[PDB]
Amino acid sequence: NIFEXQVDAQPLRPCELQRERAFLKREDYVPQCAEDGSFQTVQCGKDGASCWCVDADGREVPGSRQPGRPAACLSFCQLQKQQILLSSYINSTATSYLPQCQDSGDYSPVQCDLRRRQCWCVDAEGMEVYGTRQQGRPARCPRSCEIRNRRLLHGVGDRSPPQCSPDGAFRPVQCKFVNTTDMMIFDLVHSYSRFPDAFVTFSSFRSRFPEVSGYCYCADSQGRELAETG
Amino acid sequence: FILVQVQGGPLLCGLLSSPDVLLCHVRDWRDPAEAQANASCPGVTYDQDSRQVTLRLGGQEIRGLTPTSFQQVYLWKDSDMGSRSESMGCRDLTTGLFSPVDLIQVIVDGNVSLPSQQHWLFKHLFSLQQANLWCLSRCAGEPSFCQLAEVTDSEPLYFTCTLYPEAQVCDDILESSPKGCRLILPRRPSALYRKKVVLQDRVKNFYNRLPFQKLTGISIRNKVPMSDKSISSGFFECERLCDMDPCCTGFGFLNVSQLKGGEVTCLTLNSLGLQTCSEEYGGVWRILDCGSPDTEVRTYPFGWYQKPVSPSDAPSFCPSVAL
Amino acid sequence: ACQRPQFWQTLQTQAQFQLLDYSGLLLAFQVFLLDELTARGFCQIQVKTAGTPVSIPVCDDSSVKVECLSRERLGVNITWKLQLVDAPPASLPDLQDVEEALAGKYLAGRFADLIQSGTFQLHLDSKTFSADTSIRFLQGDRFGISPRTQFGCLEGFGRVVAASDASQDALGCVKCPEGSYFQDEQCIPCPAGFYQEQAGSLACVPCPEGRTTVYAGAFSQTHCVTDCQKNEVGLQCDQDGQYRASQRDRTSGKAFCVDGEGRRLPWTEAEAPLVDAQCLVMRKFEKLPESKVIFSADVAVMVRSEVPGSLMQCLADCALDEACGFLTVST
Ligand SMILES: *[C@@H]1O[C@H](CO)[C@@H](O[C@@H]2O[C@H](CO)[C@@H](O[C@@H]3O[C@H](CO)[C@@H](O)[C@H](O)[C@@H]3O)[C@H](O)[C@H]2NC(C)=O)[C@H](O)[C@H]1NC(C)=O
Ligand SMILES: *[C@@H]1O[C@H](CO)[C@@H](O[C@@H]2O[C@H](CO)[C@@H](O)[C@H](O)[C@H]2NC(C)=O)[C@H](O)[C@H]1NC(C)=O
Ligand SMILES: *[C@@H]1O[C@H](CO)[C@@H](O[C@@H]2O[C@H](CO)[C@@H](O)[C@H](O)[C@H]2NC(C)=O)[C@H](O)[C@H]1NC(C)=O
Ligand SMILES: *[C@@H]1O[C@H](CO)[C@@H](O)[C@H](O)[C@H]1NC(C)=O
Repeated sequence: NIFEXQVDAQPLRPCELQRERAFLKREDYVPQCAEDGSFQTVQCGKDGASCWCVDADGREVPGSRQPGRPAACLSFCQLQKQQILLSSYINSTATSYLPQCQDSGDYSPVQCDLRRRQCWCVDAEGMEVYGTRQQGRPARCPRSCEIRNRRLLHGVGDRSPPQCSPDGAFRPVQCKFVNTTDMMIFDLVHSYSRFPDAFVTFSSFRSRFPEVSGYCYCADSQGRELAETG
Repeated sequence: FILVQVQGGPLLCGLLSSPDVLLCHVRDWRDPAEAQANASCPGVTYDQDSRQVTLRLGGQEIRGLTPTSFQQVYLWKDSDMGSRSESMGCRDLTTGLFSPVDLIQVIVDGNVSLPSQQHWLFKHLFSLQQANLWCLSRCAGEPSFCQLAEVTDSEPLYFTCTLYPEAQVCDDILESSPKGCRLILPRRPSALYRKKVVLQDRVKNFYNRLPFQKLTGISIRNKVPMSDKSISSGFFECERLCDMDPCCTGFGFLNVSQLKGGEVTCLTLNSLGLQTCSEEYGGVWRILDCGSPDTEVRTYPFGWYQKPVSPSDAPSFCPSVAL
Repeated sequence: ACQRPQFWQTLQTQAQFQLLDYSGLLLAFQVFLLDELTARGFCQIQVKTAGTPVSIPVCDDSSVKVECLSRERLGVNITWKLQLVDAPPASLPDLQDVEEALAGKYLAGRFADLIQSGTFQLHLDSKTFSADTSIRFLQGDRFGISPRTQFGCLEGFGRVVAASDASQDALGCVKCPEGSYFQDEQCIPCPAGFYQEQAGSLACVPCPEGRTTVYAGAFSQTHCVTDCQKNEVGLQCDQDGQYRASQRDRTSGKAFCVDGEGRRLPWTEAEAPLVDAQCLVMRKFEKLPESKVIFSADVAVMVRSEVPGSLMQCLADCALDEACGFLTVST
């Protein structure tokens, strides 16, 4: 479970919103969500008597409902390929892009148009990472923690850069600073750039920022704070 | 008169009377991949569309009967064009995008390599007001090539409207101001107008920070001070300035004059030169250039940034740069 | 041509089953069937290693081919191609171990049971396409009841050993050389006017528009040649591969000038050597046959310039007159 410190709007994905609303209304079907917040491709029912497959939006794929767990469900990358191809047959469209899926079923990190002319990087949900479209395969697709850090420099979110692993993923332990006076997140990106000498020791840090305390927590794969670990 | 010989086809011989704008010059950067539908400059088009090559010269389109090679116009220089009796049986929202350039900043070296697109607007129907508006409107219609538009009236029959890409040339000194940057144009322009840079909302490239801290033999395109901004805002602007330059291969976001306290600076580059002094290597044994104390390029988010590596090269009009 | 042979690089098995309208685009069903095969794990080999199991991909976009045989019964071809560079040498030591992993209980035996059962159906907009219980295996033009493997080469490598006698010779793959491109298991020489410089390529780079190649199988940029350089009649050429304006005959020292094309202009053949600069001016004139000339009264330019010490010189005077339209020369 995730619950961030300062944010007013929690970064909950649609499955996690529909799961919480259903558990509250004591419905007999409560959506099952993956660790990253996506719908699991197999959705069970009350006691698992009936189970079906779903698409990326949680909509049941017709003909899949079954007593017992379905033997195989198409991934969201593969289910998008079907809807594009049927669309052209149903509604004439000269396709320019068909998703490329890894053999595990997830989206390939690099996605190319059918002319192999333009390519871009997608996230784990098939969504284009902005600024990655170019001619030919991108040499190195940025990872989630690196993307979060760049968007922070463009004015998105708070001013505390998350700590990244060498591969570009989030480190499991995330640490930020809190200004205890106004109870706000300490502006780390600007303070570090203007006062790099204040970060040599904790003696020099608390001399310059005497009201600032540390706040660390466990983060999930998307960098979101796990509930009640701060 | 116009003379046209499509390759191994019929030969056209058009006569001209009171033309308004001669438009395509043999030495003009033409867009390598430009749709023939969008009034492509060379009139010939649709070669064998249905085995017929249409010619849209003048204002009149030849049917297309053609089974290119030579195409020229000729002009009677000492013409009576402007002073001719009519009985002889003859026949503002864009000016705000530009800003005049102080002609003094221009250096005139006739030998410079600068691609251009020339036009002749004839004076018998063009006033200097209209010529300045025709020239500016045409520059704003070529958003991939034209950064500068100059107008000249040093000729008796026509105004000259030549469009340039960015003409600024800088030295490789890491400094916050553009004082070693000059405009080099082949001729003195009567009026020189620069399209105002407009920053898009989003960045178009995901720039990669170089691991190297020292660059040798760089080529700078522009120097912009950023000390009146937050570090986050300055980085965001530096990214979008290199986005707007088709010849930019990367930028530097750094403190210069660090011995006097440092000044936040954006340097757009069209060549990164020799990249040395990586933080990952040279730990026990360093031989290359390192340790420049008047520059701060280490602290996040300072650094040298590269536009993502693509096998598609820069536009052909971009200046050639070599170590 | 002569290159180093290499070992067989790929292994291949093919099976056929039937899916139970026409005159339509079936290539959609090729993607749909591959997705269903991928979903149930028939496009990977899983090797029971000690710790982490490696996965060998055995499919591509060409793996599934469908043909329409009769109404309500489609014909499906499935082809598993293993690249030997992906087979882990620690888990599958011998090439026999690789064959049995591709044609045994983990890939092909596990797929024959699924088809023979009756539990393979494809979900397509609430419609169901269940598969017939019959499955057949290619065995070298004779569809048998047991899978046989077939050796092959990688993308850029041409076959030099026939498929049948792959059991006899192990070196069956050669990389396409510098003069060549790859298509369809063969290495084909760059055609005339095209050149390739790097081996194992898929196409031939065309020569620059002003140049071509004298023969096929060109293997460098310099092999693209102009019309002058190819010329064999002895005409000398300047740099940049353009015809030298001034020429001298092979048999005699007699000197003549040629046009932009190699056409040898007559009436410029003179005993005195002509410098190229002398031919440039004469190249800009044309000599009129008598049929185009009329002898009658007209007016002559009165130029009284320093009289020479000369047709070559006389033409040059007209070449800078800007009023001279033409001239005549006496004997
Ligand atoms: C890059 O250059 C900028 C601008 O020169 C540097 O920012 C400046 O940093 C200094 C010291 O870190 C700030 O000076 C003052 O320091 C006293 C301590 O005696 C302190 O009491 C003041 O509140 C103030 O911080 C100066 O304000 C600051 N200027 C701006 C515009 O932020 C920056 O440090 C340089 N970056 C690096 C990595 O060297
Ligand atoms: C922590 O937050 C407090 C706000 O309560 C900051 O103190 C304020 O600083 C501004 C200047 O930016 C002054 O105008 C206010 O009067 C201050 N308020 C109080 C109550 O003193 C403080 O600067 C913050 N600390 C850091 C390190 O950011
Ligand atoms: C499915 O596979 C079979 C067997 O490889 C193909 O049948 C062969 O087709 C080729 C080309 O038409 C012939 O030269 C062979 O003689 C055929 N062999 C047999 C045993 O019939 C068939 O064409 C494939 N179908 C598709 C759609 O690719
Ligand atoms: C530029 O080149 C021209 C001719 O090539 C020459 O006349 C002129 O002197 C040159 N300019 C210099 C050398 O500054």
